[PDB]
Parts: sequence; structure tokens; C-alpha cells
Amino acid sequence: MSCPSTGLTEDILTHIGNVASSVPVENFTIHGGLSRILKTRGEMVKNRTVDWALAEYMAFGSLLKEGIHIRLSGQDVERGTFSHRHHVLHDQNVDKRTCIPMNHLWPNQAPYTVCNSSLSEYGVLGFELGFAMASPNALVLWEAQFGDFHNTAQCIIDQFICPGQAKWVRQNGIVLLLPHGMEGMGPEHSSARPERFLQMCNDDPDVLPDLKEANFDINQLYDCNWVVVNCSTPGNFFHVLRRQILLPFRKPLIIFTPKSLLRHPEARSSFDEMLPGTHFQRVIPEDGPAAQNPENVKRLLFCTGKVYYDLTRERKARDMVGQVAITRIEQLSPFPFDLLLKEVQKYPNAELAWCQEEHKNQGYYDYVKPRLRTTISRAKPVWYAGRDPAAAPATGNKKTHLTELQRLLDTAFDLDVFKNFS
Amino acid sequence: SEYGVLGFELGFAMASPNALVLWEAQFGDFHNTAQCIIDQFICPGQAKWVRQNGIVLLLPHGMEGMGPEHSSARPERFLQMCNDDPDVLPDLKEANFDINQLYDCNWVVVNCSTPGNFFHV
Amino acid sequence: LVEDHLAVQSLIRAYQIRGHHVAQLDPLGILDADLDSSVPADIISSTDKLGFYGLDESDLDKVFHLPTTTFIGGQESALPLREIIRRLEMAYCQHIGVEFMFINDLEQCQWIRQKFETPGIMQFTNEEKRTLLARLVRSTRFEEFLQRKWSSEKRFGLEGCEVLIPALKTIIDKSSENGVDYVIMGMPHRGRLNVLANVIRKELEQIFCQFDSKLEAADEGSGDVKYHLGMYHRRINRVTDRNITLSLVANPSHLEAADPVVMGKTKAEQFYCGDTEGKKVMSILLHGDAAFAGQGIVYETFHLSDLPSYTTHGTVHVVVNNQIGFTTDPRMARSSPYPTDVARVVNAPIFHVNSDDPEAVMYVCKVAAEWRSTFHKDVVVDLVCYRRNGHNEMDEPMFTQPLMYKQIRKQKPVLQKYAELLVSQGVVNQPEYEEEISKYDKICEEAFARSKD
Amino acid sequence: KSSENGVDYVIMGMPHRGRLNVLANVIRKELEQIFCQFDSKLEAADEGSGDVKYHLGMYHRRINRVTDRNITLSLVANPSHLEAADPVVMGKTKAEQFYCGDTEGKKVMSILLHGDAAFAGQGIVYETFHLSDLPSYTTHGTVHVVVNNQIGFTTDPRMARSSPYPTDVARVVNAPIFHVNS
Amino acid sequence: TTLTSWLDNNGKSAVKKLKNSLPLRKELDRLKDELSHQLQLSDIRWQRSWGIAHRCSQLHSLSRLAQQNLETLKKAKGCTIIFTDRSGMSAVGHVMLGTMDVHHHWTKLFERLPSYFDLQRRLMILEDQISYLLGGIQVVYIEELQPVLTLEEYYSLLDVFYNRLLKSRILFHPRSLRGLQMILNSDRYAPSLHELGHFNIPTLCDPANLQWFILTKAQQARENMKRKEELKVIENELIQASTKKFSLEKLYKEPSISSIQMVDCCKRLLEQSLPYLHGMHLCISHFYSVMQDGDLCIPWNW
Ligand SMILES: CC1=C(CCOP(=O)(O)OP(=O)(O)O)SCN1Cc1cnc(C)nc1N
Ligand SMILES: Cc1ncc(C[n+]2csc(CCOP(=O)(O)OP(=O)(O)O)c2C)c(N)n1
Ligand SMILES: [Ca+2]
Ligand SMILES: [Mg+2]
Ligand SMILES: [Mg+2]
Repeated sequence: MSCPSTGLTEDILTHIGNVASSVPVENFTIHGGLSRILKTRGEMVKNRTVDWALAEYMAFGSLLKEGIHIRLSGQDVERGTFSHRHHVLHDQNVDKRTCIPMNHLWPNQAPYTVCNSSLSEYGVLGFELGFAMASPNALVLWEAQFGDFHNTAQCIIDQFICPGQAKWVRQNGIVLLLPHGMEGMGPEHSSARPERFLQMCNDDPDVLPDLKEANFDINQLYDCNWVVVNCSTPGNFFHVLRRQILLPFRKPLIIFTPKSLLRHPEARSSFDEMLPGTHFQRVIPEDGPAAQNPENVKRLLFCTGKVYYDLTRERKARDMVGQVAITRIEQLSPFPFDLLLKEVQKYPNAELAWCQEEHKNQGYYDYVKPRLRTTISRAKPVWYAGRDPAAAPATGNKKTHLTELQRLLDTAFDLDVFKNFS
Repeated sequence: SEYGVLGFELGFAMASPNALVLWEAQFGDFHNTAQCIIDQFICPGQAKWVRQNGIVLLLPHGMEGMGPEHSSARPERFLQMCNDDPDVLPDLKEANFDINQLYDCNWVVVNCSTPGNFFHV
Repeated sequence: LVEDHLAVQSLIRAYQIRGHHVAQLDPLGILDADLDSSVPADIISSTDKLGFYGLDESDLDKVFHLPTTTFIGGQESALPLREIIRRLEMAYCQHIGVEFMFINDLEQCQWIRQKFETPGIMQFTNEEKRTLLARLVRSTRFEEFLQRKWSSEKRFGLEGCEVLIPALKTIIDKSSENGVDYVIMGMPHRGRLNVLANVIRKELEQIFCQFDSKLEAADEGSGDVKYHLGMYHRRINRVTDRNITLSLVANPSHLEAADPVVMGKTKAEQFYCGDTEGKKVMSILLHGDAAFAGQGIVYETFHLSDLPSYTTHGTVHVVVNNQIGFTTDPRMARSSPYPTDVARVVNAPIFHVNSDDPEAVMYVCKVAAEWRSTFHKDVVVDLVCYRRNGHNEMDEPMFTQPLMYKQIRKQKPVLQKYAELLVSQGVVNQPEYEEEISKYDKICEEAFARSKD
Repeated sequence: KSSENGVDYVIMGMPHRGRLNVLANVIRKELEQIFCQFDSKLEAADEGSGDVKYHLGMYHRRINRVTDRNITLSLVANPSHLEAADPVVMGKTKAEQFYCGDTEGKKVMSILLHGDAAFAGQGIVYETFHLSDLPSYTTHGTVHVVVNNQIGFTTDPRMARSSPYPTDVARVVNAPIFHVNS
Repeated sequence: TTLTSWLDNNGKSAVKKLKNSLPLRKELDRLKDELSHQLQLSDIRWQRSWGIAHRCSQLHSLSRLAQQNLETLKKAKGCTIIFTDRSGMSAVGHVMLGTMDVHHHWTKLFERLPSYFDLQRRLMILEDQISYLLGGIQVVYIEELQPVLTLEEYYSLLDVFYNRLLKSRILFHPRSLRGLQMILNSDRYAPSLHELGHFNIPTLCDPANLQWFILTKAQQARENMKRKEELKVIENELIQASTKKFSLEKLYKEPSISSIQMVDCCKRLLEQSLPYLHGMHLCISHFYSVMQDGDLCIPWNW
């Protein structure tokens, strides 16, 4: 088994960008703030750069080109909980009149559906799961308002999506998008609980897949219950949704989408990661001044998602570029053993730390640590930098949350907290 | 119903500390229908709120090959919601370690194998 | 006339079973809350529809004899059909819509008909109008002050529904009259601070203290946001000579998930006080229209309401129907005419009231409080209102609902029009209305200095 | 009767009680295949963990005796958990209606079976009934069949509900109810 | 005549839907003939209604499969392909790709064609044996009158019937050669004579009862085989005449419609005229409906 490259030629991307930025109806009037958003979209498109909202158009339109039905359903998805996509436009003067710019991309194209559901997670998710098991030529997405409200549907997740292929032969490829990230928000607006999904995985930490296997991944994905991912750039988010369809088989996908990165100025990527011959990246290497002289680096930090942009700002503020190498992990699901083994080899002499946003008993630590310990022959103790354990997902006092973040960044770059112990 | 009755019992248990309120599940596998109540009220309730709750949950558990939904009450899900720190060895040499350790914890889990221990708990 | 009286019989059916489908419950003027713009052939809005019943224009003056299922006649035992239609239209097709004909107990139907059909029953004293005016002033000026001091925060204020505070106060006062001594409440995000400041008189100074950025928690716990905290306070009722304890239960953001918790706490308090029919402990719950009609736990709680060993002998539900969810049109949120139709599975009467007329809101709240004491059943009160600002104080409502908020921008607040109505009637004068606004502003400002200290 | 009225594809969901009888006659599954499941030395070829006989689905197409027209049947595999497969059946029906280019669901129909104790105590019934009519979720009609045997597991029906009949959620969406002495 | 009211109400939406649907029809024709040429398939067919939008997606998926694996797919020269709900090869040799299967499941099917072809010869030999047994009697697999049968199941039915019937008792006569066919019904009740002119006979049947049933109604069957064809011919001419009268792009039937019902249908259209039928797609069905892609369903009962 193999997967074709998911890249696209440039003219398709330009046409899709021009369509989304432009409004098909001259008569239609667009709110001045919405018009500024459409103008900024054009600003980016002419410069060959995509934000998070444009990557979703460039995935959905490219799939709709080759006759793939797409159904995006959820709770207030036509506009976005954080008001970032605006897939549906409303006339300010004429009542009940509506435009969907994604229905005008090409003359022969597959149907597109965006629907706002009732206030319910347990019936709507079941409805979508039933819709997704009637044909493999559709992409059904369920959107959660916050990642924290998914537990109301725990039954459906535990009984239908998790063991469905083992208990009954049927294959199903439903996609779940769950916003996630700790931003001084209320505890029920912070952490979509990735540690609960990561423990339902049927992977064995002690067992190691043979390094000498084809792709290794088209086989890691095949020998897995479902795929989980935490994307930090819009290019990877573009590639994942296309890989979900171009594969020979179907498996459920769990994406942990960001919240504050939807407007972060340096969280955007060029067209050069979407051109033909480009692949989804499970591990994003360390590219920078550190990779030029690897021996000089004394610490290697592995992170995931939103934390990255916090660590990079701290590293420059302390004049430690070239002393610390930061690496992102994008999949985590069928853990990537082969790529991560090379990163340890790249820096012979550097202590290994896992840096994390959440508390010690939540998040990705205690799933990642045995696996990272498995890749090495226990050569270096895998340390930890992050928040202390706590009962609640996040604190309700804003003042303590900032202090906690500051002490997290303090311990990450000390270079002697665990060095004296080792 | 598991989601309304468990909430009712939890509300009953927070009106006086001189009562013992027990909730029984038919099988330990049907508790996830009430996951919300377990995740937001029972688990972090004293961390977020002054009120303390002394409810007891009895969940039958054990793999007798009766099928996937009649086997395992999922103890690994309860054991990870604990606030205990794995990478630190407490001072074993202190008086009342058992009670000091028990005083700062979100809840207690137990898996009794003899009726005497079940009497004592 | 051999069988023409029959039509009049059926005539009354229509109103008592369908009048609420043509009542003027919406405050804006556009948007029918019942999602139905059609007018039933049963109801006579134009004289032509008399032909539906086999009657013409000449039948209006004939005199008809009323039955015992109507109390419109009052002293009179006979009426012209002219006056019959006039009385029935006032009784059900105005600012109050009553949904009660699905219950199969005659004594409960006669009680409701007597409460709502008799002429002149809804009469309010000048002192009652004065108290209502004061409460409305307080409810409005608190949110005004919150805007002036903290423009960026997400207050979730009650602009558009300012009659909720007097309604809750009236319910509690009538219950205290009927012997209740302990009230337990549960409530969602919308309007929490206003209730914490004006119903359960929590010290205003702590309310302002919570807003301070430089706040530490000296307790050893994670803590929770300002909209999730519990407050217990016992205060002497002004109108009653007795005291009352008011408790508000801390809830999480998950919607409607604290209903069974409130029921359980009420049951425990009733048990410990040796109360066999819950006569001295009462429960009140607040809901939103979108959550009340889409969550499953509402169904389970309503079913628990009556089982022995789980019943608490009556609850008063209050639904704030502002005709919008987060950004979702109410047409795509439910499959029933009203959000309050789960209440029909347990035979609980429903009273919808237009929240733009406070003097009917007060009467409906009083009647519900009396019903709970007389029959020990559930009762639901639906307040039809609107949402002036966005969901947050930073949402943009125009992107998704352009035409509705255009009407909202050109409508007066309830406090104003009530003030002019009172001044016109002579109950109060403009010098008195200005004095109260000024007094409430001195109390608020002094507290703010204490919070800064 | 539905086949008479033009239906060609039926999707069903059903609880534990009476599953084998329905598979043998209504779904017309082979008797030998049913008897084979009860054998203990049975092994499973699939790498799947497998599930119990009362949790497996069955698809079959056959000529109706009353109507010469062919009719296609489908039974959806569900867990032991009661009522949790109602939205799944609704979603599958909606997808089949969509793909066949059916605008008012005239050629695809859904049937659901319930028990009296579960139909009146689970929350998801309420949510499904509310989903039944919203545009973009409506499947244009469902036939619910409730088996009211007046008992739960060991629970008296008096302590199971607060309404005269188990079938009173149907009154919130204005659906007529016919009780019949079986 | 309620069809007049129904047409007057619903014609405009139909014409608009047709105008929207033309481009998808063009795309479907292009995809179909391109795929047919590339793999040298004899034909591509469908078994369910399905709309122009789902058929296009199925053709696109098959095109992607041919792009990825071409050598294995090339093993289907001269084999027609039908789209169904189950995979495997049919009773009369059709690759039945199934709508609910991923490419990994189809590729496995395309790698097992030679073995299925081998099994087909054994099945044909069994057909010849059964034919010579009872005197020349063609055993046929009439679709849309039997359940979808995969090659192995039909072979098993033929084998069990022949083995369990020949061993015990037998009667032979070379008559019935020109006509008389056997459906080989899968054991519903008992042998019966279908209206068309064939016999649906259960397996493992009693040879004595089978002989008594067959010997007595030869002439009626021979009469039915000619009635069916002459009604079919009068149908061809009537359906041509109706299209000439009303100027339809195409007029067709549901598979479940009996030919006599179409007799009556066309006959009671040809004496009436309707405005909106001009230049439209019409199909005979069991209900009043308009399809999403612009077709009208007129029941054969006004
Ligand atoms: C969509 C959503 C809301 C609409 C309120 O709609 P509503 O009841 O009509 O209340 P409103 O008068 O508009 O304030 S709030 C919060 N939320 C997210 C939300 C969704 N689901 C659950 C279980 N808990 C939540 N917290
Ligand atoms: C969610 C769930 N909780 C508990 C059970 C255990 N259980 C199996 S049958 C049954 C009784 C349900 O009553 P009813 O539907 O009336 O069943 P019937 O009369 O058909 O046996 C229960 C509680 C279950 N199957 N599913
Ligand atoms: Ca109306
Ligand atoms: Mg609302
Ligand atoms: Mg039963």
C-alpha cells in the first residue's frame, strides 16, 4: 500500500483563493468588518500565503473538484465560534437571502453542506456517524464549540467509533475537530482532554515496529484503531484532510484545532508547502542556526502545538538560539518511531526534555514518555518541563495562570535544573 | 437512567456529612452515560468549590467473557483523573502518612477482594 | 337557534384551546414566538369567519347563556355574543397566553379558568406599582454601571429582559406568604451577577472585588470563574413579617447539568426538616430557550419529578425565551412550536407572558406561586423577551441576524415606557423618578471606592 | 404496505429482546447460520475481537410475496446500551435518501423498536425526536414500535416514569399514538 | 385527473432542475466512455437508482483506482462492471464492485479473476449435466427476480440440487428441448409456474412431485413464452408513439412495472394532451414525485 502526494498545482490554489476572497453577487452587501476580512484574505492570497481559514477552503475546494461530497456539521459552524471562517454570508437589507462562496468554485463539482445543529452533542454526533457509514466517497466533519463539551457524547465515542472495526467489519472515516488550548480561559474552555483519547489507542509501548518496513507509516496507520493529530501550521492541516481521502482505506481522525493561533501573525505558511510532491509531516524537524552546528546544542526540547510559539519567543529573549533545539511532534497517534530516533542521533550530547502546556497528569506526557524511552536504549532520562498536577483542567484565577506560565518558561531554559541530577 | 439519578444522589450527599449515600450501577460499563457529572462535579468539586462531597460509587467489574460491555468498568479512566504526582517519592518516615496522604487527594479508589476489607472501608 | 348555540360552545373551545396561537407575545413586533404566522380558522379575528360556524353579522347582538366552564360572565349569567367575543379575546389573545387544556383533572382546569377569565382580577395597588418601579430602576442601573466601569469584560448582562428581577422577588414573596422558609435556586450564565446583587443581597463590595485584576486566592484550590460560585444568605422579607433563607448552587458551564443536583439538595433539606409534603422547602430553576429544548437531561429530570422517593412536591421553572441561541435561528433549534413543550409530558400548565408589560408578568408569577402551594405540582413560566447586545459584550450580532437587530435598535427599554405610563396615570411624578436613579448611583459609587481600597 | 406504497429500501434498529426471531423470519437470515453461532468450538477468522450474536447486523434483498417488486432490508449492529443506536439509524437513512436523489424520502423508510422502560427513561430519545423535523436532519417520517410488556428488569412500571404511558415523548412533536391489545 | 393539477404545480421546479443538471450529465458521459475505453471494458452498469451526482463520484473513484493500480486492473478486458451493494462476481459473470467498500477491497477482487473464471467453467459443465438430465432444459439466472447471488452460492445451489436429486430417483426424456426454463428457486415453498413462462422450483424437491408438476403444464408455458414477446413488441411501438406525440427526451419504466401496466399507461396517455411534458424526462413509477436532478415520476394509476 502507498499514498499519492497530496499537493496541488499553483493555479488551482490561486483560483480557490480568489473565489473565497471575492463575493459572487455584486448586489449582495457585506458588513464593513466582514468586507475588511475579505480584503485581508485577498491581501494574503496575492502574497502567496495562507492563514488558518484559507487552508480549509483550499482543502475543501480541491476535494469538491473530484466529486467528493463534503458535509460539515456542528454547533454554530456557518460563521465560527471565534468568527474566523464565514462560510455563509447574509444580506444586510433583503431578508432570508444567502450566499455560499464555496458553491461557485467550478461548474461540475460535488455538493457542499453546512448546517447549524440543535444544541446537542449526543444526538448530532450519532447522526453524523451514521451518515459517515453509508459511503466511503464523502467527508463528514463534526465540529465542537469547545473541546470540553465532547464528554456529553462519551457513549458514542466509546462504543461506536473506538472499537467499531474490531467488533464489526464495517470501516468508517469520520473526522472530529475539537478546539483545544490553555489561554487563561475558564477551566471548561481550556483542555479537550487529549490524554483520554490517547489511552484508548491499541498501540503497545514495549512493542517496536520493525524499522525496515515500507513507508512504515502506511503500515503504522493500518495497524491502528484511529488517527489523532495536533497541527500547528495551516499547511499540515491542509495535508491531513487530503490524506484522509486519498488513502486506500478509512479510519477515524481526531484533530485538536487551535484557538488563539487563528489570528497569530507568524502562524501562517507559504504556497511552497502545498505544491506537488509535498507530504504530510508527522515530525517537523528543527530548522535554524542550531542545526548548522549540532554538537554545540546542549538541550533538545520536544513540544506540540501552541507551546512552540511561546518557547521560541523566550529562547531569543535569552540569547539561546543555537544552544537549544526545539522539535514539534504532529501525529502522536501511531507514534512516529523512525523520525524521532534520528533527532536524538543528530545531537549526540543533549539532554531530552518534554515541554508541555497542561498539567502533569493531563496532556500528552505519560503517553509520550514510555514511547520516547522505547526509541532510545534508555540512554538519557527523559525529563519534564510544564505545569504541576492538579485536579481541575485549568485554574479559574487569571493571576496564578500567568505566574504558572512564567515558571514553566523559567524551568525550560535553565540548563541546570536536571543537569545537576544527571 | 444514570445521568439524572447520579446527579440527584450527588445533590443529596452535599446537604449533610452525617449520611452515607451509595449509588449502584447495574454494570460498571454503563457509568459513562453520566460522564459529565463525574468529570465536572465529583472530580474537581472541592478544588473549584468550598463544598466537599462524601458520595460512594459501587461499580461491578471483572472479565468473565460475558462480552465487551459486560466486562471492564474502565478503572484506567478513573485512575488518571487523580491529582497525585508520579515522579516524586513522599517522605515515608512521618506519622499518619496514611491520613496525611489521604487528606490531600481528589478521591479514593479501591478494589476489594475479601468481605472483611469491604466491611472496613 | 335549534342548534346554533352549539357553535358558541365550540367557539369557546377554540379560545381556551387555541387562543395562545394568536396572542401578542413578541415584544419586537416581527418574529412570532410560536413559529406559526397562520391564524386558525377556529379563532374569529374577522367577521367573515363567523361563516365557519354558520353565523352571520346579525348574530352578534343575540343574547347567549354561558356554561359553567366559563367565568367571563362574572355576576352576569347571559351575554351578547359581541361581549362574549370581546371578553374571550382579552382573556387569551393579548399579552398572556395560557396552555392548560391537556390536563385531565376538572378541579385544576376550573382553578385556572377562574384565575384568568374573571373580569378585573388583575388589579394592582399604587404601592405595588411603586415597588415595581423601584425594582426596575435598580435592575437597569446596575447593568448601566457595569458598562461604564468595565467595557471590555464579558458581563452576560440582562439587557432586554429587565423584568426578571421583580418576577423572582414576587415569586419568593408569595411563597413566603404561603409558609415557605427555605428556597434553593439554580441558574445559568445569563444574568447571574444581577441576581447575586439584587435578589440574594450578596455584599456589592465583593461583587466589585471579583472584577479586580490584582486578585489572589489564598485558598489551596484551582478556583472557578465569577459565574460559577455559591451564595447562602438569610434576609427578612420586607412585605412579609417572616424571614427566608436563599441558596444559590454553584454550577459548571455545561448547560442544564445542575437541575438534578438542585432537586437532590431540595429533597435532602425536606427530609431532614421532617417535611412530608415539602411545604416549607421550595425549588426554583432558570433556563434558556435553546438549552431547555435540546438537552436530554431535562427529560430525565421531568420524569424524576413525580416518582415516589424522588419527588420534591413541586417546582417552578422559569424560561427566558429571548428567541435566539448563540447565533442560531430558533427555527433550526427545535421541532415543536414552543421551547416549553417537554412540560406537556407530565401535565404541567404553561403561562407565556410578553415581558414588555411588567404588570402582567407580576400577576403570572403570583398565580404560579399560588398553584405550587395549592396542588404541589410543577409549573412553567415563559418570559418572551429579546437580547439587546450580542451573546458576549464583544460579539457582533449583525453578521448573522441583520434584520432582527435593526428593529431592536429602534425600540425603547421597558423602564422608560413604564415610567411614562406611571407619570401619565399620576401614580408618580418626574421629580420622584429622577431622585431614585440618583440614589442608586450614590450607593454604587461609594462601593466602588471600597473595592479599590 | 410500505412496499405497496413505493418503498424500496428499509433500515431497522432493534434492542436485545426478540432479535433472533426477527433475523430468522423478518430479515430471512439462513437458519443454519443462526444455529452455527450457538456452537462453542466456534472460531473467528477476522482479527476483530468480535461481538455477541445479539449485536451483529444483517443486510438482505429479496422479492416480496405480496408485491412482485424487489425490496431491500438492513439491520444495524448496535451495542447492549439501549436507545443509543437511534441517531445512527436516522443518519444512515438520511444518507441513503440523499444519495438516491430523494427529496422527500419516499423510497427509503426507517423503523425503530423500543422497550417500554428504556423508551421513557433515556435522554437521547428526546434529542432524536427533536432532530426528527429540523431541515437538513429530517428523514420525512419514522415508524416507532414500542413493546410495552409492563416490566423493566425487575422494576415495577409505577416507579419507572411520571406519565400515564411510556409513549408520551411523542406528544411533544404532535405524533399520533395507537395502543393495541396484543 | 389529478395529474393535471400536479403537473401545473410542479413543472417549473422540474424545468429549473433539468437546466441545473445538464453539466453533470455531460461529465458523467465523459467519465463513462473514457473509463470504458481505457480498461477495454464491455460496459458499465448500475443496479440502484442513485442520482447523477453519486454516479459521478463512483466513476471518479474507479478512475483513481485505475490511476494507482493499472496492471492488476488490466485483467478485466471484455468484462462488464456493475455497481452494487456487495462485491464478488455475479452468477452470470459480472464484477460487482460494491458502494460501501474501500479501494483495498476492490483491488483484492481484481487479483482473483482467473480463479473465478475457472469456477465459471465448472458451473457451465453443471448446467450442461442438469440440462441433459431432465431433457434439454436451460437453467437461467434471471436477475430482478432472484436475490443477488454470488458465484459460489449459485454453484453450491446447483451442486446440492444435482447431487441430492440424481442419486435417489430419476426420470429422463429428451422433450422440453426448444423451451421451458428453470429459475431454481432457493427453497421458498414448493414448485410453481411463474406468469412469464418459466418455473421457480425449490432445491432438494421431491423428484416425484417435481415430475408430476412439470409433466402437466407444458402447453400453458409454451403459450406464455409467446404472449410475453408479443406484449413486449406492442410496448416498443406504444412507447415510440408516446415520445413522438409529446416530444420527450426519454421515456422509461421502473424494473418492478409489469408490461401490461405499461400497456394501460401508454394507452391512457395517448388519448390526452398535457402542456408541461414537452422536452422532459418521464419515468413510470408508483408515486407522484419530482427527482432532484429533474425527472418526473407519474404512477401508472391516475
Ligand atoms: C452554545 C452555547 C450557548 C447557547 C445558549 O443559548 P440559550 O440557552 O438560549 O441562552 P442565551 O439566552 O442565548 O444566553 S451558551 C453556551 N454554549 C455552549 C455549550 C453547549 N453545550 C453545552 C452542553 N454547554 C455549553 N456551555
Ligand atoms: C444503557 C443500558 N443500561 C442498562 C441495561 C441493562 N438492561 C438490559 S435489559 C434492561 C431492561 C429494560 O427494560 P425494557 O426496555 O422494558 O425491556 P424488556 O421488557 O424488553 O425486557 C436493562 C436495564 C442496558 N441494556 N442498557
Ligand atoms: Ca401565531
Ligand atoms: Mg436564548
Ligand atoms: Mg419491558
